[PDB]
Amino acid sequence: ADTIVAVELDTYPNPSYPHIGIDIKSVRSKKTAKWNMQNGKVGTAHIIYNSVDKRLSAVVSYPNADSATVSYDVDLDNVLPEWVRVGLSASTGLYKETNTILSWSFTSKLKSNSTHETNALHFMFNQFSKDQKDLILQGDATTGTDGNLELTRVQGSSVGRALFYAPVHIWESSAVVASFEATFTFLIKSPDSHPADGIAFFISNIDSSIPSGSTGRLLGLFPDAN
Amino acid sequence: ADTIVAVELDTYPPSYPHIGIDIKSVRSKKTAKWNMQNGKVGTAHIIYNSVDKRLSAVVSYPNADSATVSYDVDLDNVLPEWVRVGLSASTGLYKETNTILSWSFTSKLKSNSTHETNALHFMFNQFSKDQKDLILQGDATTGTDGNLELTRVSSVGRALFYAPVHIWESSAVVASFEATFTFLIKSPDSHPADGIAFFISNIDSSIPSGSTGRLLGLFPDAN
Amino acid sequence: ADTIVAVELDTYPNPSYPHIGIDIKSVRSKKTAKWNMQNGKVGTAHIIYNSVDKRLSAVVSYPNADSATVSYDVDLDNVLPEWVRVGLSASTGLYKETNTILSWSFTSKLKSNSTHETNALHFMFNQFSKDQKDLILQGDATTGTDGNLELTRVQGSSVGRALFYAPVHIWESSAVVASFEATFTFLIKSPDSHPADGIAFFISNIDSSIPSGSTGRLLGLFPDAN
Amino acid sequence: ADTIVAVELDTYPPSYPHIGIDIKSVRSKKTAKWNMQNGKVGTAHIIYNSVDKRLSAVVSYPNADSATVSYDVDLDNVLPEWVRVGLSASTGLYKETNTILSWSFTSKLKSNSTHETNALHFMFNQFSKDQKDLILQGDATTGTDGNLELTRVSSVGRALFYAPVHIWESSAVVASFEATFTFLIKSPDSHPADGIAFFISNIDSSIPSGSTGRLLGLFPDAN
Ligand SMILES: [Mn+2]
Ligand SMILES: [Mn+2]
Ligand SMILES: [Mn+2]
Ligand SMILES: [Mn+2]
Ligand SMILES: [Mn+2]
Ligand SMILES: [Mn+2]
Ligand SMILES: [Mn+2]
Ligand SMILES: [Mn+2]
Repeated sequence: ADTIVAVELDTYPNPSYPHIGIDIKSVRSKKTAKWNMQNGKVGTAHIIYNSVDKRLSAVVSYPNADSATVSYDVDLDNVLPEWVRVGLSASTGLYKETNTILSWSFTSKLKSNSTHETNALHFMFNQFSKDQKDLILQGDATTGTDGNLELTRVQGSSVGRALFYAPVHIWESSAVVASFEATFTFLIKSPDSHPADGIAFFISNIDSSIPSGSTGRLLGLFPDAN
Repeated sequence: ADTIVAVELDTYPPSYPHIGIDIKSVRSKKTAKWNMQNGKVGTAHIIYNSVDKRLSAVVSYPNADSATVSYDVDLDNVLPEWVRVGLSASTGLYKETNTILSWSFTSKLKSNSTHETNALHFMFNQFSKDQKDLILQGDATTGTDGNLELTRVSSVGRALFYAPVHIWESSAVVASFEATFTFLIKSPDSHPADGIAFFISNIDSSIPSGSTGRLLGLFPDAN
Repeated sequence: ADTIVAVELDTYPNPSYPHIGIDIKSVRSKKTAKWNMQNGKVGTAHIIYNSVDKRLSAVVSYPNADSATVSYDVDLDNVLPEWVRVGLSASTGLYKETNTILSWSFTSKLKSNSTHETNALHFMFNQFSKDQKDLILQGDATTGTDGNLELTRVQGSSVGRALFYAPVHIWESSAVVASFEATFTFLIKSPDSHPADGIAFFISNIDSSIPSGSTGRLLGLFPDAN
Repeated sequence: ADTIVAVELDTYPPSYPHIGIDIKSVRSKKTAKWNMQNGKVGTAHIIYNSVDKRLSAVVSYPNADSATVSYDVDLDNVLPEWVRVGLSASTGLYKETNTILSWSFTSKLKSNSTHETNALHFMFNQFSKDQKDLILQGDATTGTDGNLELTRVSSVGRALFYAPVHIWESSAVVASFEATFTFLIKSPDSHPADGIAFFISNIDSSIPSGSTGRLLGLFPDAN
């Protein structure tokens, strides 16, 4: 299977409450935190990591609201391949709901032992268009809808994904400090008062694709909840 | 053929080394005298913005001269909406190298609405053996000293960034890009025929047949 | 007097219409363009310059609207001192109105002839606070009001200014390419249908202060319309 | 006294050269063994973010070792809201230099609302004679090779950035900073007593009386 490191936001029953979690190759989060999923409101996720601290951290917030944060000491050099692809995933249950990404930005940096040796990548979407050639859209994912990214069909069990086209060089054996930082504003709107949903920022192998039966709780990242 | 907009640095015998702006033709739309310094590391600065509709480049060497060349052009009319950026190089009958020590790019689409910036930005300061985010064409290679060797070390090589770039948009108030790269042309011969170039092309541009020498690996014919 | 290079947006009668203009040491713009001042709506100004082109350019736009642009070939090396301070200015006439700056960002870069020799400065305000120590507030200018910058009193003839604390190194004799880029979102709200107002992004000597009698058409930048 | 948070690199005889994190005291809260390489250019990387509340530094030399030292600390409780950042240095009885070749900083305040980022970012790659955006204290100077000479070329010098920095805010979901600088300590003596440090202090911090030698120009007494 694919190598997945993710930061999911799910409201599925399958802890008995909405949470934010850090998944290292398994849907069974290595660490979680209570999340107050606010239907209709726009939320913001901040994911960060640096090779010095070897600590992955995320923070989800809503305006005038709470903020769920979850960290996990992990050396991605041991988990992920050298070259990866980053993305966003989403899955819907039996509920009518949307997983709209309003914005998305990423920054990766490899700093070598030598002088002025920085290597970086940085994309920043604040408006998706109909023909977004720099995004690999998988599943029921689409663009252009209000200049937004619709991960799940805009709905009865839907799984969508959107990874950036260019492969990302997460780590290097010669780097003194490698680090990344992602951010995205979402909006989960559902008519139902308590929908089962799930978004996630994931890092995977350059050729990761939706596993068969990765629906619902599997977030489109895992083929089974092993 | 492919749609090419380039900023070349050639020493192929106007009757002298120059820096030029090519719009779909190897016959530069505008040039400037360039003092090609063999062995020394040079720096190219290419810039453009939709407001000014003026493409400009500046090549310099440390403690040296600086050739600059600008050209009023609306790339919205020349280039497709989605492109791929890159570096090209070709050698003549001479023993020489076209080593890219560094390369960075920045593209920005600013919409009419509030806080609506879209951007892309890569920065190579050290190329590795397996550079998956670069499409290497021709005799181009990586890892050699953590550098990019465009030509074989009559050679022709290319290196384009993997992700397609969104140069323009009909809804943007201001689109702009900025590239920079440090080169080093070393040749045993005192007066070699060489040529590097920063080019913007269609996402699927490939080395045209017979685009050797003066054609810079960008054009199939000068006519 | 002070050395002023500015990009003003005025609706004063004193051409016979609202315009956007480039001022080089004189209130009498060196170049202007028709501006459709939209009362109540938030506008965005984009000012840019680079030593290669020696061309100053500005672009003002409103959402779903028009866009006034004005350029002017000028070598700031000959006009401005090496070290300057950047800022925003505003003045009100006999009208009740506001000059609210919602955001402001600047980027200055000095690139030398040598390798990897970039020098830069970059600030970005998206929310002003009550105690904004990194801003020199002159005139009736204030902060904190909604986390915004109120240039003119929030009004019967008011002149305010706000310059960044750190001096900016615009040019250098040893640089191959110097360049700057500023952006700011404004909002001019007036009860009157046709108010006389004026905002401006200005570059001046590190110790520039509101000239005596620089009210109204003088934009708080010039002591007299010479 | 002033409020000082610093990341020092001293060779003043623990009984060996080290890299340390000082929170209001010269007696480091955490240290690590540092192989001070005389003559060679080193690079310090200091980072911090409000989520992790962990200050970390990493010092390296080309083709060399790398000393790293981290310390869990909430700067919201230590530092004032508005500060000034800088570099400090002190020499012992030895003939030596404390040359800063480059220096860059980035501070970011991200609010709970949408697209609410506030940032500051300076980047010196070449200091000039009249560097108006730097507050030079002590024997500190600029222009020498387009470099920053902290100590006299028992010296003590400092260089803080002019604009006050807004480290934290009560309304921010995530605040963070990142500094980097390349130094070069050259000494004729094989084992000199020296010390550089990146420090964060109150906007009006000045060299304390008798903050020489081991005190790094930051503290008036070690007690
Ligand atoms: Mn879960
Ligand atoms: Mn590892
Ligand atoms: Mn030519
Ligand atoms: Mn056009
Ligand atoms: Mn006017
Ligand atoms: Mn000049
Ligand atoms: Mn110590
Ligand atoms: Mn605190």
